[PDB]
Amino acid sequence: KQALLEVSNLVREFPAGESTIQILKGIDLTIYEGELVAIVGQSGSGKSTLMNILGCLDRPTSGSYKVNGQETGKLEPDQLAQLRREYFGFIFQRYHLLGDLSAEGNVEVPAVYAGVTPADRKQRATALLTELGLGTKTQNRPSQLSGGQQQRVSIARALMNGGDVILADEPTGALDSHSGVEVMRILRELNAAGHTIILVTHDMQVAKNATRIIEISDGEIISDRPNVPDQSLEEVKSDPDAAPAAWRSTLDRLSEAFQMALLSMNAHRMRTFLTMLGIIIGIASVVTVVALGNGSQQQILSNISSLGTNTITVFQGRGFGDNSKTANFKTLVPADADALMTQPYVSAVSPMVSTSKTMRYQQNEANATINGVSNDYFDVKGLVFKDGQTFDQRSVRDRSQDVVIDTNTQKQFFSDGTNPIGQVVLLGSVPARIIGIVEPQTSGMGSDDTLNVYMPYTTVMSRMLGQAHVRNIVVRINDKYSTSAAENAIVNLLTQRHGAQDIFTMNSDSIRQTIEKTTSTMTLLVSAIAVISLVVGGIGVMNIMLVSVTERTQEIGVRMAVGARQSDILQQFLIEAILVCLIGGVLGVLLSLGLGQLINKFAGGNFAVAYSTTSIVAAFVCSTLIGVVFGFLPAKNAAKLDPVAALSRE
Amino acid sequence: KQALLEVSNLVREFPAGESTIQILKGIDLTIYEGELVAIVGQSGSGKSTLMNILGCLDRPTSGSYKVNGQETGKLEPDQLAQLRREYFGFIFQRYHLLGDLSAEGNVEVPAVYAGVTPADRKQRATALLTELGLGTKTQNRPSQLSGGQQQRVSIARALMNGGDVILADEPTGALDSHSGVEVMRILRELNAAGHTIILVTHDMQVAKNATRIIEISDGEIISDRPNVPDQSLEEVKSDPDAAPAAWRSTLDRLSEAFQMALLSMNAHRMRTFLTMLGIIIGIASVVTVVALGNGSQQQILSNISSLGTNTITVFQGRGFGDNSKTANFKTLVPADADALMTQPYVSAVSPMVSTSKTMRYQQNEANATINGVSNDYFDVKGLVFKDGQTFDQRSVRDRSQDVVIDTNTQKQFFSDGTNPIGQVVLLGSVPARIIGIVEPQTSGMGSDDTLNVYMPYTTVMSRMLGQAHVRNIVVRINDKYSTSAAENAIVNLLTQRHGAQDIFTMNSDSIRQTIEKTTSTMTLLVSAIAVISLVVGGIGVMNIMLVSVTERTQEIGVRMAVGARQSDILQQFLIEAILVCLIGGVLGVLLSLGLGQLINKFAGGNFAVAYSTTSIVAAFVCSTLIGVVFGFLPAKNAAKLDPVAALSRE
Repeated sequence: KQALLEVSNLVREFPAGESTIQILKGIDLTIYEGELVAIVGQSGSGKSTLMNILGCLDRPTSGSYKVNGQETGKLEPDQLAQLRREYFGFIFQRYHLLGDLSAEGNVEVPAVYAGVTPADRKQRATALLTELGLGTKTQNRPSQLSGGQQQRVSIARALMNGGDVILADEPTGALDSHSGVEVMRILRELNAAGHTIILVTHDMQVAKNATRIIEISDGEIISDRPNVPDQSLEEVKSDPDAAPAAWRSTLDRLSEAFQMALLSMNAHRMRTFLTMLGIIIGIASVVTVVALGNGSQQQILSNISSLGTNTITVFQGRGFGDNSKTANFKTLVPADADALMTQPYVSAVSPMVSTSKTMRYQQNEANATINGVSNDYFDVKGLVFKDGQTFDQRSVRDRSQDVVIDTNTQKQFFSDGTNPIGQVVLLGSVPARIIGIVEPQTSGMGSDDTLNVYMPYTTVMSRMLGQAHVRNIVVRINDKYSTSAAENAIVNLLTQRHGAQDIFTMNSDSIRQTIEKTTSTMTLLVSAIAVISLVVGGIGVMNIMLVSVTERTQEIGVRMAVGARQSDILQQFLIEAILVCLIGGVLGVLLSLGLGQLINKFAGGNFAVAYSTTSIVAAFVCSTLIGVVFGFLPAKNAAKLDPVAALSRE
Repeated sequence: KQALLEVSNLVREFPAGESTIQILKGIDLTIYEGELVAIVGQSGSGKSTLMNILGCLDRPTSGSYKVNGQETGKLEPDQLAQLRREYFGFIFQRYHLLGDLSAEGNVEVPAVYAGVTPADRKQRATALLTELGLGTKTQNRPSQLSGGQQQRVSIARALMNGGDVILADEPTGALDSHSGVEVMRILRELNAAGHTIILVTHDMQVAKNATRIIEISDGEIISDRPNVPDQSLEEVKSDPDAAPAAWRSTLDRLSEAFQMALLSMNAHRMRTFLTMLGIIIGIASVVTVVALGNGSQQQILSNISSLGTNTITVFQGRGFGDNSKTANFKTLVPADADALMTQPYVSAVSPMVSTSKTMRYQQNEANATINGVSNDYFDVKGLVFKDGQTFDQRSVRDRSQDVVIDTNTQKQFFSDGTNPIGQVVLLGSVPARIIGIVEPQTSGMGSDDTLNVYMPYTTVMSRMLGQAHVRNIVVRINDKYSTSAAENAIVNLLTQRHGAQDIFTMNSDSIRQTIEKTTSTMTLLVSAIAVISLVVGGIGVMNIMLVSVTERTQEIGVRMAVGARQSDILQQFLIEAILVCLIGGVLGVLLSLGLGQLINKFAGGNFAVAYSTTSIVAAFVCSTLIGVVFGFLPAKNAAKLDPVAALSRE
């Protein structure tokens, strides 16, 4: 028949100085189930390398080691991990425990990396910890336990997956005489229950506890020989301790990884909040700058929407410097607008003049801008009437005091819901009857904020201003038929009619396009100086995750020796980085929101901030990608660690 | 007389569960110089607490401990540090060494904090390491040494400041039988030389190496008693080992802190380059943005530097057409300039007209801008003549073909060094003789470009263009009067002289002023989106330093135990952060430079980058301040650690 542990011709060469050295010189050994073995030797003998190979933490590399008939010489890390989970459990001199978890958690870890019900492993965990006398200390964390207590914890952990072969590296080397007697007694009782126990030690008095003492020096076994410890008379073995034993599952273990990362974040908070804080600052700056640019383009377009579509406007210079030069040198007259009206390219034309007067309705008064306009004006500027009607050509000609108001004026005087149409307000000293209401241009506030009122320009000029000239003339170019050449033919036409070239011309579509270009581009470059430099300046996640790997290299080694797959470590650290970046992106979004509603307070009427709902989705996605990226290299470096070198590193 | 170590009724309490517990009950001890003492007890007895107090790492809270007649009960941390450096040296179970330093360095550390010459301490370090058999291993790092070898290193370290009282925790607890005999024999040999040695242990077989065995349980000494070890005959001495005992020094401690921070940086490289890298990106982005803005303001001012200082320009005209229906409406005539000349506010006036023609000198062809101007023109635009003279009022009147050239045209045709004055080139079909050379408006060597040439405006209008009108008229404002009132009187004046308001005017000083305002504030905002978001988003230095304090807590404890002052730890980590920020702030400056010389290629004439030499100084200063700010909190957290808790944390 075949023994459990079958060692044939193990040669382990570790290279040193462009040459190889044999730490194991061709050892043959056979250990059957249930046997109590102490491998004893001095430092450099090869005892601990031999144990590493026995524990499937290392390969022969020349020879054969068969665990229950399975050769490990060619096996790959996850296969050796399988053998660890099924057959082996470990105990170390300094009794490595996870400072984050508790006793029950440390005990659970091996069950976690195997397939286990989270309820069931709580049952076995608390059960084993109770058998070993820690029942009251179940919830204690390693910093809260003594040396002996921690070593008993790691015993329970080794027994979680059944402890078929328990490998103890100098288990009493760290702790005192009493807890040493207890650890040794617990092991001997476990062997009495049938556990194969192999303890490696440099102390002969320690090796006395075994029934079989193998002695190793300079990579060869010099002695192996039966032994009966004398304390078997001391301990009659009264109180019995017997405790022997790609679709689907990656969901389950990935969930486990989520709680591993989550509780590890909860353990270390301050560092989570700082690394996360960089990303909060980053996403906040990104969304703040992008949304500020979007809202400022939107604002300055709706603020300049006072022009309209396909509208060429015609101005004058000053012509002042005296009040005689007013009636002299102001040459733009409504006759010019009438002339423009008969042109083939003009769909609509209006003159315009304005004055500020006190608008009174009943007891309420206010200050309003009164705009003398043609009845065509609402067509050219593109205003749509909420309720009423415009004037007529008849009413423009007859100097009607019919008046049109905008939504803001309705809000001012008629807040009662009383229909303003038909109501007679007074503008200055001139009464007016409201024939219509207009919904204005702007999206948000803007600069208006101002009460607009429209009367026929004839009535404003004659009844109010007392002037023969027009402030400016707006035209809607029909068909968009040579929209630029219309402006040119307009200046040619009025320059003929005037004595000289008296008139400035302003193209609305070109002004809008220029504003959109400049705002869009500068929002792009400023937002790049935010995004690229900041979020890319959030590499610190990578750095802190690298230092988190170097920190936990022992934790990683213990995880692997307890049966962690490389995939399991990688998923743990990727899920940690991903989760930190995701949550810190959510807080970056919220900081950007509240910060933006703060920036709406500031005096800029040109500055507004508009949050694109597809820049928020892009924010979450990009933050999570920062997690998956930086973010990656440490999560892979951890899973690629050598569990031997990882376990012994300090 | 009084013995070295005098303990009288020391009671050491710790709070447990909202109540106090006595770990040390009233203990009396007297240890004279030269005694070999083993304090032996089990875990919880109070033995290691008693040692901590003996080592001046902790205070009794009840009672007295006098080191050579000096009560430590009320002493402050730097005072206890003094006593450590003067009297004590330490040895720990796991033989704590600094993985960064070598054997010689670890041995030096106590001498380092004791104010010793690096030459002298190198001698004593190598001497002690040779005495203990490490002479060949002198340069090895702890990772390169065996357990016994490392413990021998820490022995030499304890002997550095003289090892009057050597306090050993379990010295053999980590290491095997042979190296145990070696370490323990070395101790007995040191006591033979007169070293007071106190070794605390949980193992009686270890305690028997001492001549005096004190035994302690539940905070009291149950036994104290002489002992003669049997190994005194087994150890015969063939090699007696006897090695017993203003403005200045703060600069020394800063030098040491600089050296060790530097070597620690050299130890961990990837961490350093990543931590820096954020600040390299940050400083690069700030200096790039500010220098881009300064250079773009520099260009957009030099692009509008085609105007003068205190220079009002007068334009007109848009549409094409006939000689009748267009040229009749061109009202700018040199007569307008003559009228302006007699005004009190006008220092100089020139009209201006331009045409592009092919300039030929000998075999060279080129294309030049030909500017009809008044002889006053160089006065108003502020051009200075490199060599020759301007025209005369007679030559302007007489349609002279005398011509003035700028530096660029000289560079083109006369690159032979041939004096251009007197030479006859031809402009188009019109020959001209050069009477003068002008140094242009350029700020920088990329602004100027095109070849300017100036003839009297009369000659250009009549001989070339065939037009009666002037493209525009430039006016320099005398008295340095109000340029706005100048515009007002100019527009009134030419508006009266013309039929109507025919003329547009540009104020040069106001345009320049506006460009400077908007560019400056704009770049301040964008550079704030760099700095505020980036360098402040470079908190990660603080985080890495903070976890670097965590990882080094044992290193910090050992340093304090060898005599480190809190100030010394503070200087170490604060100087580390400072150097991390400064180095890489310089690399951020260099990255910004190279990026700027990249942007000088790929960018147009509006984008240029000009690096202010007072923005680089500000870069170094600000980076170092980021060090002194963010690095501080960790550097303080390290210096405030309890050496007891720091040593036993893991």
